Amino acid sequence: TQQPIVTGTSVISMKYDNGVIIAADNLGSYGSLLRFNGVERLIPVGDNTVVGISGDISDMQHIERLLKDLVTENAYDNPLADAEEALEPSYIFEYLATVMYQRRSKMNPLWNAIIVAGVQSNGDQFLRYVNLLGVTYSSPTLATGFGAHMANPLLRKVVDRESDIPKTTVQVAEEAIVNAMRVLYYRDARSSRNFSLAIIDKNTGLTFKKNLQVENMKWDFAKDIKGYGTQKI
Amino acid sequence: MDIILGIRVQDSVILASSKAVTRGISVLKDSDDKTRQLSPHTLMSFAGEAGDTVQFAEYIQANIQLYSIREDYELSPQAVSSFVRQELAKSIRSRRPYQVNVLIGGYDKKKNKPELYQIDYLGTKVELPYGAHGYSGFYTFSLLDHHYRPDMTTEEGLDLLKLCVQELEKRMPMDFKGVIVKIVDKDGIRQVDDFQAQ
Amino acid sequence: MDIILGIRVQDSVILASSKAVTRGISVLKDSDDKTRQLSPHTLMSFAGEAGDTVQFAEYIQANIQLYSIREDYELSPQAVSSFVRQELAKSIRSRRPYQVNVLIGGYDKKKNKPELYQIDYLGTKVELPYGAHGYSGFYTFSLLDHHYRPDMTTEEGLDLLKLCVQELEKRMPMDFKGVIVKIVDKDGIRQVDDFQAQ
Amino acid sequence: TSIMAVTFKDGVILGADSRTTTGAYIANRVTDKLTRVHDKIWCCRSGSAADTQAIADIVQYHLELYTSQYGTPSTETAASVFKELCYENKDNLTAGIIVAGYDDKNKGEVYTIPLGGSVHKLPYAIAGSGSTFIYGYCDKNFRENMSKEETVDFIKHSLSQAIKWDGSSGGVIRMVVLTAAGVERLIFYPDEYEQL
Amino acid sequence: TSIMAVTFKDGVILGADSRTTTGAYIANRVTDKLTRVHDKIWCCRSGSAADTQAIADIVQYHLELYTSQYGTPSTETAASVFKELCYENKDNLTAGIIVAGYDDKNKGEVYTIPLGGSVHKLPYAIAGSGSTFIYGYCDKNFRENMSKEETVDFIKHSLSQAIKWDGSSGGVIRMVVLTAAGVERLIFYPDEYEQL
Amino acid sequence: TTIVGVKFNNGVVIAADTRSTQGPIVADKNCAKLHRISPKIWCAGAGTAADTEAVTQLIGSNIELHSLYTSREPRVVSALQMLKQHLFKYQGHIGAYLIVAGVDPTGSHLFSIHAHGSTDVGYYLSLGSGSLAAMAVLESHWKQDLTKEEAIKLASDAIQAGIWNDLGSGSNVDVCVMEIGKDAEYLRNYLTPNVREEKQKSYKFPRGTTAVLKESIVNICD
Amino acid sequence: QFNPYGDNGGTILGIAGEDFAVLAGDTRNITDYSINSRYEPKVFDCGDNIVMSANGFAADGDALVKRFKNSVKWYHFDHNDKKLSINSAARNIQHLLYGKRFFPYYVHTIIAGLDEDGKGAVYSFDPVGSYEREQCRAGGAAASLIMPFLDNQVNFKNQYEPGTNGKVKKPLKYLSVEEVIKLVRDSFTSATERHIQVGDGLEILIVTKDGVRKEFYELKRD
Amino acid sequence: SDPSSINGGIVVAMTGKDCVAIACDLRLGSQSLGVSNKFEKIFHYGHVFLGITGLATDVTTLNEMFRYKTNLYKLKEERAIEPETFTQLVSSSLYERRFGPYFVGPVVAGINSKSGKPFIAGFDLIGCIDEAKDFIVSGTASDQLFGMCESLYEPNLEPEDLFETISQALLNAADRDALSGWGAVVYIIKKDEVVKRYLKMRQD
Amino acid sequence: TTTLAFRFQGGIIVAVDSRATAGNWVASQTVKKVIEINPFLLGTMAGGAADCQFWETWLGSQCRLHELREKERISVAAASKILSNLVYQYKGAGLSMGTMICGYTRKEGPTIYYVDSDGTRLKGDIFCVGSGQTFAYGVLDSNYKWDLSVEDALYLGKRSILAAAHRDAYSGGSVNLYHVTEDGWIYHGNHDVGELFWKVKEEEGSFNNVIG
Ligand SMILES: *C(=O)[C@]1([C@@H](O)[C@@H]2C=CCCC2)NC(=O)[C@@H]2CCO[C@@]21C
Ligand SMILES: *C(=O)[C@]1([C@@H](O)[C@@H]2C=CCCC2)NC(=O)[C@@H]2CCO[C@@]21C
Ligand SMILES: *C(=O)[C@]1([C@@H](O)[C@@H]2C=CCCC2)NC(=O)[C@@H]2CCO[C@@]21C
Ligand SMILES: *C(=O)[C@]1([C@@H](O)[C@@H]2C=CCCC2)NC(=O)[C@@H]2CCO[C@@]21C
Repeated sequence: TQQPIVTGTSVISMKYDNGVIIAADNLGSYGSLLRFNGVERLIPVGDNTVVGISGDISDMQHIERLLKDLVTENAYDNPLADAEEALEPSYIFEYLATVMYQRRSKMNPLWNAIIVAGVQSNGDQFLRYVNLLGVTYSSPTLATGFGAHMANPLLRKVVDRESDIPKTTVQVAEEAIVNAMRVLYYRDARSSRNFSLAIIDKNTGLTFKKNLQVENMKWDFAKDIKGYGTQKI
Repeated sequence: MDIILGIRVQDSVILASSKAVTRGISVLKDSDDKTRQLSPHTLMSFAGEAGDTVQFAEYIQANIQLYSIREDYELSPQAVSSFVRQELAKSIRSRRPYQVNVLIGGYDKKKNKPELYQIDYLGTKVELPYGAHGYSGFYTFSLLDHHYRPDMTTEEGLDLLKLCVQELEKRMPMDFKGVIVKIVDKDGIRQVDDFQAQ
Repeated sequence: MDIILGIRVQDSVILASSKAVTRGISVLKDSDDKTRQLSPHTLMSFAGEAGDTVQFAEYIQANIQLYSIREDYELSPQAVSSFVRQELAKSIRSRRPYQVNVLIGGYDKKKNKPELYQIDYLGTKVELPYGAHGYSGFYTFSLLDHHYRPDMTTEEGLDLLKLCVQELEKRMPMDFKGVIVKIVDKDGIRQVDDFQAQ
Repeated sequence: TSIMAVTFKDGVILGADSRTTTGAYIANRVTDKLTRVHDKIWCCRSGSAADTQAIADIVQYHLELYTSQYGTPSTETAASVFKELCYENKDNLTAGIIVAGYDDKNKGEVYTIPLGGSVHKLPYAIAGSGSTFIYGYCDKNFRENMSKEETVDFIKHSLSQAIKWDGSSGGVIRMVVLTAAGVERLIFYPDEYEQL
Repeated sequence: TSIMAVTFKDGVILGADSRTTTGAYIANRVTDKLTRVHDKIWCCRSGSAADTQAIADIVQYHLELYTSQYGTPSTETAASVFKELCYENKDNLTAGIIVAGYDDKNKGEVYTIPLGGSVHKLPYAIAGSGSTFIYGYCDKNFRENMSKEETVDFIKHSLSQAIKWDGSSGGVIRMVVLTAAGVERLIFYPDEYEQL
Repeated sequence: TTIVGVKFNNGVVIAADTRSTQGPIVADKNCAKLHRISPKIWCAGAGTAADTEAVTQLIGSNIELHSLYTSREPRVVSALQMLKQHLFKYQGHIGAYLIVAGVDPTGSHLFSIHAHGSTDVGYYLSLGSGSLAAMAVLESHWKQDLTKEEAIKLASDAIQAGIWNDLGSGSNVDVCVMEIGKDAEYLRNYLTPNVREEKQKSYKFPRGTTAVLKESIVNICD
Repeated sequence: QFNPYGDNGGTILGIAGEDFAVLAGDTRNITDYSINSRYEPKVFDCGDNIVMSANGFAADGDALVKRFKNSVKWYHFDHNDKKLSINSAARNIQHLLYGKRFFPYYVHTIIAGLDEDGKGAVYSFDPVGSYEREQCRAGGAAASLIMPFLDNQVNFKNQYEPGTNGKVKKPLKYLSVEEVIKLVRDSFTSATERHIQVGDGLEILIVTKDGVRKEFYELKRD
Repeated sequence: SDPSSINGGIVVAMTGKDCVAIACDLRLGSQSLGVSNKFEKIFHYGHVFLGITGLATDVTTLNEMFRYKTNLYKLKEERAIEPETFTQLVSSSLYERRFGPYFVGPVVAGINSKSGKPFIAGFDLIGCIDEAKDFIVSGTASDQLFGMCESLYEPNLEPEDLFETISQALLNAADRDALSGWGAVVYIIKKDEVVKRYLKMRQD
Repeated sequence: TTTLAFRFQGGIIVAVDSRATAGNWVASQTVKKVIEINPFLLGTMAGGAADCQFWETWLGSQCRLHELREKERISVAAASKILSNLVYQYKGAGLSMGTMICGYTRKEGPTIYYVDSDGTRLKGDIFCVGSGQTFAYGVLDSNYKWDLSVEDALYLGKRSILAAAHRDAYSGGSVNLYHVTEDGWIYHGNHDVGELFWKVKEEEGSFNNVIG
């Protein structure tokens, strides 16, 4: 049993007609101190999988090392490592899920919330969540921490049920997701304005966008607000 | 806790109460009478917290006697019990509540019927053919549920109690030093000085 | 706790032990024998934690019987008690200690003298003319301190115990359902089947 | 929360972030922590929003009645009323307050009332969770008798840093200028102070 | 405690206060928080003196054996050994460590290992109780590729501020310069940095 | 609970969901969280129902008496001052969280009060367990200079976010529009997107199914 | 401190017919007041004509099901592909659960199938292995809302013959799969109305001598 | 510990066609110990009926209080109190004890003597009014009651039918509650008459 | 829960209720509280269902193993001590069980052993375990006779559980009867307390306080 120290906030994601999108800001908080700003919390694995991690950063870095090893190990005595026997997103996930549950069962968890996004070899979209308790679930949209409360409601307005997936384009989806990141910067006190976004499309492959920024914010109306009730100036 | 038992038969109410008073490691007295006569036809038994128990009983006694003098009349059993319930229901929400449970057995001279009332320290009141407080009910209620009859004679009530006391003296961990039994009927309240072997 | 008493008279050791076994709200048994014969001339009484009590007694019994067979000899009372003290003194610092107190009464055939040993669960051992465990000593030691004499006959010991049991049945809050008495002397261990009214 | 008051050549300026939180949630991102207790006597509020509001509302009431009887109150007197309320009720309040006022005889003045209810008159003062991060910066960059533009700049930079490091601070930077000329309201948005 | 490491044009510099406390008592006013784990790989220690010493002693041992077999270790490798010890034993340690080394190929490098055992490579890093007060100052005054004199100046000013506000920091300012030219020890006394 | 307030060019609109819960059990599937303080000053409540309700009526009662005494229309800032000083005095023990809006001689207003007594002002606001779903929508669609119809839509959409995404919210949407020149219009069940489907069977029992021991007539006439 | 447990909500129901058996469960997975998924299957086909569900703490429920399925696999490996009779699966699960008697799988598990005589069968388990064969059993969040209903409509409890003066109990004629599905659906739509953790969807698995079939119905999403 | 789980008991009210019904069990226990099988939890003042679950002493005290208050009301108003009004009297009386409440779960049932309209309402321990059109439940078996009602209930049932429905709801919910049962009583109410029936049920 | 077992001329009578509760919630009214170790041994279950069910079924396996090894029927003393000693190994772990091990062997005759998770092992003639025990003891103590007939003995047990089912909120459902003879135990049905109460009331005249 431990307690997180340096932490990463929300991880939001959703699936569209041809793939899945996933994003996370670049902050590593230390309590109320927004200590580290160049933290990448999106871990690509191969070219069909991206693992988004929130929670304790030291554990994230540990999950990172585990993922690199999975790749190395899979290559060993595997003439099809970059073909029929390459790592599928579901393999990556089942592995992590397994570890998360073993660690909670030993009363020494990896203090994180994880979203594994990607495209299976047969084109299927893959989006599943696993956390420090070893709990797992899937939904057309998935978010961790704060984004669970504020992002999911927005993203679900685009893809409310399975049948909405084929009707959602990369444009619409990336837009929903970019807007959600802005909303989170508005109401989540542990968020950063900079973030990374990644798309895994069954046709265009993996697109990893770094150094994005929340833009087009509304703050002007702030000037019209004074006092807290009766004050006039 | 102490033993507080009550049984309402055809023409009277019988109350049995343990005689022991234990303070920690020792039994200080084995002849304690845990009862107070509220009026010629109303008797109240009680069990609970050390000092509160008697202070409450005597306080109630005082008030009923005062009412009897003022009105030159004896309040019905039902009336005396409602008064007592209210006193406890007040106490339950006061600074330091009275931790006392009581059984009120009386003979209603106007209705010509005996009545048994059970009221715990919270002011919970119920009228029953027989009742008890504490653990006592746990050992005796199955015996009373079995042998009880509305037309029982006072003699049959005493035999049924004796049976209850024997069960208590067999399965209950504590030595309550026997009980003192009192009968309340149309002619008042009398004590059965012979139960040590009836 | 239960009643564990022991008295060493002129030519024997007498052990008295309550017969009640209470589990919470009920007395499950009133004929329990809280003793184990360790060897023909050595008896051990015990009281303490629910399961530990018998498990310990039987464990000790087994070891003494094994020693008796291996050596075709009977260890002296003093020897059996030092063995038992050590077993408890080990237990006191283990993961889950035996919460058992014992009295060991034996007749040393070599010395031709009775011996009474008191050992609590910590492994505290002392040899005495009479002793007890729990609260029992509190009510009885003043009676024993008064009437005890080194040259008492077994009959005088039984009379002194009876006096102790009566004091216990008067001032002690719990009903221990009487005691089972056993005598240990040059001829072995026998039970006084008649103490329910001796 | 990040709040500060700075005296300068022509008077004094108040500044603050516009964030109120309930845990990690931002309950209000456009809060106005700069409260008026008199025409030229304002305060900066940190700590409990409920406590500081109740305190301020009462000080304003007290100063209104004071004015009705003895004329305009000195900044020192306003700070004294705040102090009275904070010290005497220290057990039930969580209020860090900075009082700032402009007098014609005294010019600008700043009194800081920290948690225990003590009073401290200073050339400038900072407070709130975000302040801890700008102690060094402010101590190195503050100068007495700065111009209005320099002072606005000092506050803008100081607070943007406090907002940068403190998750408990954010939104816009509000300022209130108190000089003989009157009362001026200033606001600065994210896109401006973040890249300073 | 106040400690920092800053990379610059010719390498990197380490700095720290010289105070160790046990409550409000100063147990040591001339402590040396700049510890050598290799010829050109040093660390800054904060948190538990006992834990950081034990950690450092072990890293030095590990790097000595590494050198015996594979030659000089990279600064990254030293930071990795520290990390291993801090992460794997996070439940029993209270160690904030900054690793700083000079490589000929990599020049100066700085890795900060905060409480949980995570690693962060940065242009410069600050840590310890006193650091909180200089976050704003440092963020505003740090520049990449500064000269040795400028860097010594940055550290000297930053720390003097940290020492100023933090009762848990004090004494003298120690510095260690790591460049291709070698290893230089610098010390600055109260009478100098206090009036900066 | 999900309650929101949204100002529009010539007034203010407040709305709320209709779910009432005791732990995980839905006690009232159509409670009313919109209360009136005065004809043109309405409240949306969240937190302890008995408290939001009791506090709205107490200040409402006093606001009426104040109105009658001053011969003037009640002002929102007055209900706000009376509410906050009452809540403050009780140190948060009166679990009332309200969004108070309304129009009066000085214009149209929108505020929020928390149990501890702090108040806030804004163009759009929301409180309750649905707070975050609603706010997400508001931060995404609000804009200055909304028309009455846009404000209603925005507010109504914000509650839907809560109804669907928050377990603490559900059932219907209640709205109340307060426009500067007209009467306030209370729209009870403005939206009812959760009608129960027809049961699969009827559970009407054949008469005589229940065993009866004794029967009698109860006397009601004195 | 770290709490190794959580509650994912959900409700499941198992009813044994004369020659069939059903095991249903909503498809909503929650955490506090948030919905994690509106569709996350909770009732599984484990081979050998056995359906199972471990409701409560999902991580535990998943591990258990996964562990049992693997048990069926080895049963075949070690006993010449013999079929695992539901009574045997039951005893097996008891041991799986009791193995963690001192760090339990926080779940209420139920399995359904046909016994060795082709009769419908349901077994419900305790978090620590206690088990019993039953007629019907609801488990989870709305269990308390559904069981009373089932006692009345499935075992005709408290229902007597009209006119017999409650002297003749309503005969226990047994239901068909179609009638049972109706009770199941009504049971959930009712539970959906009063419990905030029940909704989104209902998935039913039906077991007969011909195997396992699945049916799906939507539930309110608020 | 929980004042609301000491004595046990339940109450349920339902609206029908020009009628209302209110029912309750008759148990009064002290934790595991059954003490009385005749503790009725329904009372009436004029044509207004009030059921009360919770701590028995408070159930008794509240009844005595409302009798007292409805008596003075009749003397001053010169008419019997109505369901809607009584409901407000109950609410304000409970809230008056906001920080030292009575541990009860009241339920009001009756028909407005002037409008003929049926009326039922529930309250939490501090007076919050729950005014449902269908049914209202209270007591240690309230979860079970919600389940029974939600399924068994349908609008505009005739008196004879509502009786069957409310009785089955009460009965089967009580049988899943350790602290409820030991007898039951159902009140069928109409503008002109009110019938009270005792039900036959398990006694365990 | 209410469970009892008593010895008499015709062997042993074993009667239990069948209610399962978790708080005030009645989980079941049809639970088995008697484990058939084997054709000659019965075990009663009070306390933790899983604990009793598990270890008593395990006891069955140990008894079987004994009889295979010693080609002789296991004694009640020995079977009870296997359970007793197992349980004692777990003392302090949190096992929760109050149990009666009942059998009729040629060597011992009718034998009842009370075994709980505290490690207590007691041989006796009459035992009642459970939150309803005191009620059953009242009925049993005043009507018990060693010379009771198998018919009357069975009824006494059934009646004693009934008394408890009535007063104890945590007891009820139905009554399960068993008669233990040296040739094995014989099941004597499941009696729903509901119906049993009214029947007994009328025929016996007891439970006068309840209106029927
Ligand atoms: C700042 O101190 C802060 C504000 O919410 C508060 C709001 C209005 C005026 C006083 C200042 N107080 C708090 O409790 C939060 C959390 C950290 O600091 C806040 C942002
Ligand atoms: C600094 O972190 C500090 C030092 O005592 C310590 C000493 C030597 C090397 C590591 C740093 N740690 C402490 O616990 C005290 C109190 C506050 O900070 C210290 C001064
Ligand atoms: C909402 O805040 C909510 C409502 O029950 C309540 C009802 C009427 C007026 C105030 C709001 N309050 C609660 O305590 C429950 C639980 C979560 O939120 C509720 C649904
Ligand atoms: C009785 O002991 C009881 C039973 O639920 C339980 C069920 C099956 C076999 C063992 C006995 N145990 C309990 O924990 C509950 C609560 C009180 O007693 C129960 C009814």
